Amino acid sequence: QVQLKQSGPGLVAPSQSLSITCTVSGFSLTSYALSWVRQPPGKGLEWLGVIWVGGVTNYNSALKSRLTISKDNSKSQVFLKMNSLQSEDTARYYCASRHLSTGAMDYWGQGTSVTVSA
Amino acid sequence: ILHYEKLSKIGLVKGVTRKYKIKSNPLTKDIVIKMIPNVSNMSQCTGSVMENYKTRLNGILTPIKGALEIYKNNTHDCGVCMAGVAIGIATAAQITAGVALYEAMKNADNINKLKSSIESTNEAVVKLQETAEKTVYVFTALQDYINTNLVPTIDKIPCKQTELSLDLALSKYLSDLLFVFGPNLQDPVSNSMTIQAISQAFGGNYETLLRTLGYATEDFDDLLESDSITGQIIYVDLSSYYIIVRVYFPILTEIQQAYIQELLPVSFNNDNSEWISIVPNFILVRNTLISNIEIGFCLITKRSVICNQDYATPMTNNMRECLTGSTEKCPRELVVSSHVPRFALSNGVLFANCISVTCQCQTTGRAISQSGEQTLLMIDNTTCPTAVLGNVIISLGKYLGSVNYNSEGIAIGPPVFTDKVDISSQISSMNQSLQQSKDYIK
Amino acid sequence: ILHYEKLSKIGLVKGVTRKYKIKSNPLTKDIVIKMIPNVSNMSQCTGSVMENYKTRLNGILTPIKGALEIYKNNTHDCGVCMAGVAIGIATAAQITAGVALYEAMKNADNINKLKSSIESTNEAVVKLQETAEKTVYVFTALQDYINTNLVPTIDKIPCKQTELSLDLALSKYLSDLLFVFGPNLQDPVSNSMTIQAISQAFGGNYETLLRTLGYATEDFDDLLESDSITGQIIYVDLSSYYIIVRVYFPILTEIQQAYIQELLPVSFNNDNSEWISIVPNFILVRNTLISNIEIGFCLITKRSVICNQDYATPMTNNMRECLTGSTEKCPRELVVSSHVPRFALSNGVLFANCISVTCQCQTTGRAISQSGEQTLLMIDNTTCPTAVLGNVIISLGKYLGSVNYNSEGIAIGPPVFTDKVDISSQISSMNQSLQQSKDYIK
Amino acid sequence: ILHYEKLSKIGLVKGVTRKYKIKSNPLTKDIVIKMIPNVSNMSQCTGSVMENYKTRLNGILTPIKGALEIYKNNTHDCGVCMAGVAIGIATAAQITAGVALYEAMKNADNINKLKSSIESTNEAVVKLQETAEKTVYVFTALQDYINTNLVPTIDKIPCKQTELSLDLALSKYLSDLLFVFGPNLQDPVSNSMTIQAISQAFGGNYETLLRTLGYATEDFDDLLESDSITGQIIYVDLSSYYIIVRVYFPILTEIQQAYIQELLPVSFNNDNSEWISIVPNFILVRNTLISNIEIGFCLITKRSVICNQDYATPMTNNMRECLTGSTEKCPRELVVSSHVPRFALSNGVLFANCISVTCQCQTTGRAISQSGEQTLLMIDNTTCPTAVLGNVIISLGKYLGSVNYNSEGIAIGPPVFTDKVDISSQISSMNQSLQQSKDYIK
Amino acid sequence: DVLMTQSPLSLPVSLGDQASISCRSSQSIVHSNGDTYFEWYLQKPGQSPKLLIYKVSNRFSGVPNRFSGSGSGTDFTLKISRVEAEDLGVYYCFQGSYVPYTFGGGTKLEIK
Ligand SMILES: *[C@@H]1O[C@H](CO)[C@@H](O[C@@H]2O[C@H](CO)[C@@H](O[C@@H]3O[C@H](CO)[C@@H](O)[C@H](O)[C@H]3NC(C)=O)[C@H](O)[C@H]2NC(C)=O)[C@H](O)[C@H]1NC(C)=O
Ligand SMILES: *[C@@H]1O[C@H](CO)[C@@H](O)[C@H](O)[C@H]1NC(C)=O
Ligand SMILES: *[C@@H]1O[C@H](CO)[C@@H](O)[C@H](O)[C@H]1NC(C)=O
Ligand SMILES: *[C@@H]1O[C@H](CO)[C@@H](O)[C@H](O)[C@H]1NC(C)=O
Ligand SMILES: *[C@@H]1O[C@H](CO)[C@@H](O)[C@H](O)[C@H]1NC(C)=O
Ligand SMILES: *[C@@H]1O[C@H](CO)[C@@H](O)[C@H](O)[C@H]1NC(C)=O
Ligand SMILES: *[C@@H]1O[C@H](CO)[C@@H](O)[C@H](O)[C@H]1NC(C)=O
Ligand SMILES: *[C@@H]1O[C@H](CO)[C@@H](O)[C@H](O)[C@H]1NC(C)=O
Ligand SMILES: *[C@@H]1O[C@H](CO)[C@@H](O)[C@H](O)[C@H]1NC(C)=O
Ligand SMILES: *[C@@H]1O[C@H](CO)[C@@H](O)[C@H](O)[C@H]1NC(C)=O
Ligand SMILES: *[C@@H]1O[C@H](CO)[C@@H](O)[C@H](O)[C@H]1NC(C)=O
Ligand SMILES: *[C@@H]1O[C@H](CO)[C@@H](O)[C@H](O)[C@H]1NC(C)=O
Repeated sequence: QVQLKQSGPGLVAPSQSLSITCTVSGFSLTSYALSWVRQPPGKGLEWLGVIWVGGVTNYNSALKSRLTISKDNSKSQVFLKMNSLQSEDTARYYCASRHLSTGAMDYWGQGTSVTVSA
Repeated sequence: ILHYEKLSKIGLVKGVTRKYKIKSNPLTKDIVIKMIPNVSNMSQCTGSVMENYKTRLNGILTPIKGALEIYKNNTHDCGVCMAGVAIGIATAAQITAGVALYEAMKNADNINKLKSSIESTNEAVVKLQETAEKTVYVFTALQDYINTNLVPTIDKIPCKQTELSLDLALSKYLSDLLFVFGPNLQDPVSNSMTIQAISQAFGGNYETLLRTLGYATEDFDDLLESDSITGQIIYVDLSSYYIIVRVYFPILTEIQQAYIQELLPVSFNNDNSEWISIVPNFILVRNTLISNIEIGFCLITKRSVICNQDYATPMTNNMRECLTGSTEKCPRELVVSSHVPRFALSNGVLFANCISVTCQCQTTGRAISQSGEQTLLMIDNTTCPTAVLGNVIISLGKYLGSVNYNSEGIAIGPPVFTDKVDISSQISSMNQSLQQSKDYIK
Repeated sequence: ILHYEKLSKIGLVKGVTRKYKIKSNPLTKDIVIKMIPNVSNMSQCTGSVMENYKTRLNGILTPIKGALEIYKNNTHDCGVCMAGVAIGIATAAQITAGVALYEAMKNADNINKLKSSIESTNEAVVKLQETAEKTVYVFTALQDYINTNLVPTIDKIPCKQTELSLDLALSKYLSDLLFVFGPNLQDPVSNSMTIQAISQAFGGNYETLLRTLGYATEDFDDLLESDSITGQIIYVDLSSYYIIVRVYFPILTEIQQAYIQELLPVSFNNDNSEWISIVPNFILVRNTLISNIEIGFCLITKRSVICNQDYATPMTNNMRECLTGSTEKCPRELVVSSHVPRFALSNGVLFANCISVTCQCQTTGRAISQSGEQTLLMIDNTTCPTAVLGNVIISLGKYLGSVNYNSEGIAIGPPVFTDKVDISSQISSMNQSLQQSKDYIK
Repeated sequence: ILHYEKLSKIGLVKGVTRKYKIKSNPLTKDIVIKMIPNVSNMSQCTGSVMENYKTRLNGILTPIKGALEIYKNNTHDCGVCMAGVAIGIATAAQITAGVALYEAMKNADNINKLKSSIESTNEAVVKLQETAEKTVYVFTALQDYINTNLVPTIDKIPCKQTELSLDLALSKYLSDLLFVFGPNLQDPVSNSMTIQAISQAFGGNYETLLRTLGYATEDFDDLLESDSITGQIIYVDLSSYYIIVRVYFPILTEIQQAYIQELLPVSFNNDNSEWISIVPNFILVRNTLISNIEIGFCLITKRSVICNQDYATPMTNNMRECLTGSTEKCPRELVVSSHVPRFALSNGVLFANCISVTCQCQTTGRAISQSGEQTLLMIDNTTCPTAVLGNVIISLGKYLGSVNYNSEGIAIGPPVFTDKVDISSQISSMNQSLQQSKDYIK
Repeated sequence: DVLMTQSPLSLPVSLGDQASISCRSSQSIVHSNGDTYFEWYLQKPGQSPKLLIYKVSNRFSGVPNRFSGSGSGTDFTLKISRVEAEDLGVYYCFQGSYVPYTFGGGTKLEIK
């Protein structure tokens, strides 16, 4: 069956960089698109971006171009890279797979908690 | 500058005037057709029919890929760059089609990245999102039949009968397919193949393809029935058994200072006999030049003629002199059949051969007579407000030509025989008489 | 008065004689065809396909009603009364078919009173009748598919796959309509449309339509295959989506003192090569005249020729002369292929070209020889009871004719070339030779 | 041999050369087609549709048996022995077909001993084998639809609808069948009937028939698409409603010292106008003889032309002289349309009409100009290694002919008009001018 | 961008009653290919969101029949026939037609 694994540092000092790796299993990245969603502690879900099968990426316009997403088909891994982290960026981050048809995020990861503080 | 008044006496009643328009400026879209269905939800007892079907498909599709690979190997960038020595023999249309194939390969490469998703489609029609704005359309053959008939009844029937039914369906699909994609497809490098012919890979359902692509225009039916929508094969996959086809959607542009004129033939009387005139029934007048039109390859509409190509044809000088008022150069043929037209209506005026058909005026109650020196009679309300032609009574308008139409005669042309065998006999008779004069001269 | 004696030596062996008959005196019946199915029992999974189908069908059917409406407005009583000025341009066939359209409006009024009953039908074939005056059959397209396939499997298949299956069926049905009811139907007023073409609105099942209405005899298949059974559209409904069609059932009447004669071509030897004669194969002989027949649009049966129209065409005097005995006026063509016939049989006696094939007696074992001064040989049992022509051994009859057939020669005609391109070359050669003669005679 | 250098200047660019091969040496196999399905497992409420279907099918099949019995009665062994007096009128092909029909009766009698097993079949394809003596295959016309649709839905549907569905399917089958086996089949004795037409008795599935009967090779599909696989009906049963068909499987043998040459037409410049040459495009050259060919009846491939019969036709002397070098005898026609080709490629060498298209050299950047006295230009890499024609850039090879090609002119033939109606006008004008010359000298 | 408005913010409902959640878009979300990518997600506390209705009216696998989706144009509604204990959570309407994709405000189901 399919399951998603995240990994990350957790604690990030202000104005530094954040790296989150989501490892896929059960399906191939050549037949699925992957989306990243974050949730603030007291807010609703927020959409960050998506990377398609061919490598084209789209990002949320409000994120001030601080986001970049890359993937590795051979290792079946997708990497989320973020810079200039600040206090507002503390949230729970999920990696979800988007189906090519019907456009639905049918599978979700367990999530990684990220805290930005001194 | 046709002389309609003189043409009418030889029974050439003018018809309606139509416009001339040809296709141009095509837009392009790409579709994917998968020629093998998905049998995953019924795979337990499908037998060995699928391997044989794949063996047949590979042999059917190999020559097409072999022909496509000729132009692909020899096209580069020097902006399209070709090597003429390697190609050897080609025509202009084939070279243009090869250039178009090279241009379409750019998008074919992007489409081919979704091969895994294409292989796994389990519906007759699906849409795959290549990008947030780009979509790939996949059509699968015989998927609907399987999903609707074979899967539901897999438990009520021993699946030996299911295997037999699947085999018959595949064989029928191949039988319908072979008429188009077989050895008859000698030149796959071209864009003259209509969408209706291509749709045979999807069971002849081109309506579904066109409505899925989303083409909606006022002239849709006119473009479709004039063979103006065409497609081109750009990629063949021999492992997953699917093809990529680019579809062209042109628009209809009207040629200015051009129109097509129609003439309605009516039999006329001469020397106690009935005759018809042998002239073209459709005349293409462009600017001021008169020429022929190959109307059989076009689509005729109430007020337009739609063609996918210019079908102008030269015309002899004698026929041009005929059409401009020289009635003595217009050939005629004898009528021996009882089923020919004897009258016609034009702008409320009736042109009838009142010798072969009885004519009567209702207002006065007396018959209308035609003399032996007249070919036709022009009947209008200056002489008969309403006329009776057998079982029909019609009220007439007023003629806008010469007041003395029925008193002016004209010269008549020479008889002909248009039968195919009679043509060969007439040539021999003339040649023998030609040789007789040649010897007597010498 | 064809001279078979001389024609046989050119290789024109006479065949069977057939009668000539044409359709006449039609009877009329009215049927209703619903062009949209009833989906009440599956309304929970129809989605939105029905509205799109209705939108497409209304656009398809609007031009037909617009064209029929022209004659509806300008026809009235005053014994069928028309306004010529409002119609403007029309042929004799359109006016004749416009009278029949007005006559059928009395019956169409009674049928339209059952508008509610028509739309509530849920079977492929139903019979609606309130009195003996209104007895009409209604045929619904794709109703059998829904009742037997979609409805029974409503609960074992996803509600969406059922919707997609319905969408594909409607589009496939609609793809066949456009070939017949699309913009190709420029003139729906005519009544020359065959019943096979009309049946495309019912999925091409014209056997059901005719069996329900009436009977079948030997002449039934002759009328059907000769395109003598036609129909006319007399009413179009753009809200209930159905049409009313009047079907015409004629009878076959044979022409008195008329027959069609067939000739069997056989190659013959003249100098050192084989030749064939370029003459018509079918000759129509009425009371006394000899003329050609356009038999391409005629059903050929072993006993008669059934043409739905009179197809007689004129014939040249030279061709009429050759057929009556003047053999020297008969064009001939060289034989280059090896698949031409070499012999034929008629009334028990066979005519063979013994140079090109082996001729031999089966009674005596001695060969049959043909000299260079003979075109063909006549072989009967006064010369040899049994003949063998390779793998076949045949017994011969007696020839009714001249005893000295093989001792009398004939004079033959000039060679011809009947290729399409060769015709243009021959015309050019004669014209330039004709110009040369005029230059010297000046 | 043809003179390609002058023909290129006239505008006839040589194409590819193909081989010539014709059908020969067939093998024989026998099949049985049952034309009525088995309804034993649904007979409880089939109604009375089957009796009516049998009545219709009997009247359809009676004439075929009646025509077959003519040769059955009059053919015996005395090695095939026929009575000519009783047959009366026949052709050579009909007599050969009768011999074949007599020879097939030995296997027909053996197959007819499995009658009781034949009615008992209940599958679409059944292999019957009592012993090694009889191993025939049986195909049932409509068993698959019954078994897969009607039987499983007996309990769920009110089987009055099942009766309606069965009747409708049988009527559709008859509608599809009547196009082939109706009164159109006047002569069932011949063996020129293709297997595609025969398969209409099995719903048009000839792929199943061919796959079940045997194998497929490289020549199999070429034989199929060239209509070289045929069949003959040898037995008709009116009590069990099945027929026995013998299928012929021939091979392709290439003709030695024969090939077909193709010419690519390109327009050329004369005076201030544009012309094309009216010559045959495909030339058949046997040992040393040039002639025409009816290539519309053959199949054209990359490297061969495949026909089921020799289609050679004669050629005029003037055309032969045109093809051998005398260009003054080659007719030409005016160009009025704008869609005729302007250039072509042969052996890496470009022949273009640079008056109407912009030729220019990519190496030096200078345009290529055509004078008013040149019909065409030959472009090779001695003068321009790389040429640009609009959107294509192509590299060129070297010409193997004369170095002075572009500086030598030719003679031009006479203009022609190839329209069908123009043919009749040109005959009339020539005849009238001829008569004046006859009167002038008198 | 397409702003998604969901109301009511909180839906206090007793067991067995009918629940109706409405989500509204500032502009039409029909994609250029004719499809409408609209989804409903349910998030239980301490768990990742899960898919309920993956298109306007298409129900995901394993979802109970109690959930039914409907809507067109700019108005979409989610109907719960029989509110149960397991249905408590937060419901989000998500649009996936035009970049950037946006989530709904979230409706908190509450036991009355
Ligand atoms: C292979 O195809 C089968 C047929 O589609 C799938 O079987 C599933 O069976 C279910 C049980 O009947 C169906 O549920 C029915 O769905 C219809 C329409 O949605 C409802 O009207 C019925 O009430 C409902 N049945 C019940 C008892 O509620 C499924 O529709 C049907 N299809 C699917 C996709 O689930 C098999 O699942 C499929 N095999 C695989 C591996 O997917
Ligand atoms: C085209 O190139 C491929 C790859 O080298 C080769 O396999 C194929 O034979 C080539 N085809 C032609 C016609 O040159
Ligand atoms: C004849 O018909 C014309 C219509 O073109 C009309 O204007 C005119 O009044 C009519 N004249 C008579 C006498 O009816
Ligand atoms: C040519 O005209 C004469 C009349 O002068 C006519 O007798 C003859 O049949 C005509 N021939 C052809 C071939 O038209
Ligand atoms: C079909 O419709 C009829 C009424 O027209 C109804 O009696 C019957 O129950 C319906 N069948 C199904 C399966 O819905
Ligand atoms: C026919 O009459 C109707 C109603 O009187 C009108 O709407 C329609 O435009 C008329 N059409 C023509 C061609 O006169
Ligand atoms: C020849 O055939 C005829 C039949 O036409 C027959 O009457 C006759 O007896 C046969 N034999 C001879 C010698 O005529
Ligand atoms: C005309 O007849 C001469 C012989 O008299 C022959 O050489 C020539 O080819 C013929 N031409 C045509 C066009 O029949
Ligand atoms: C068909 O009828 C036979 C006769 O009893 C029976 O054995 C067989 O099971 C039936 N077939 C089906 C599919 O019901
Ligand atoms: C053939 O012979 C049978 C039996 O004598 C007879 O019934 C049938 O009518 C004959 N058919 C012909 C065409 O003579
Ligand atoms: C021209 O083409 C020939 C081959 O046809 C080649 O041998 C020669 O090298 C070429 N010359 C140039 C200058 O490209
Ligand atoms: C015959 O030639 C003359 C002048 O050469 C030309 O005017 C005429 O049109 C030509 N006629 C035909 C039928 O070729």
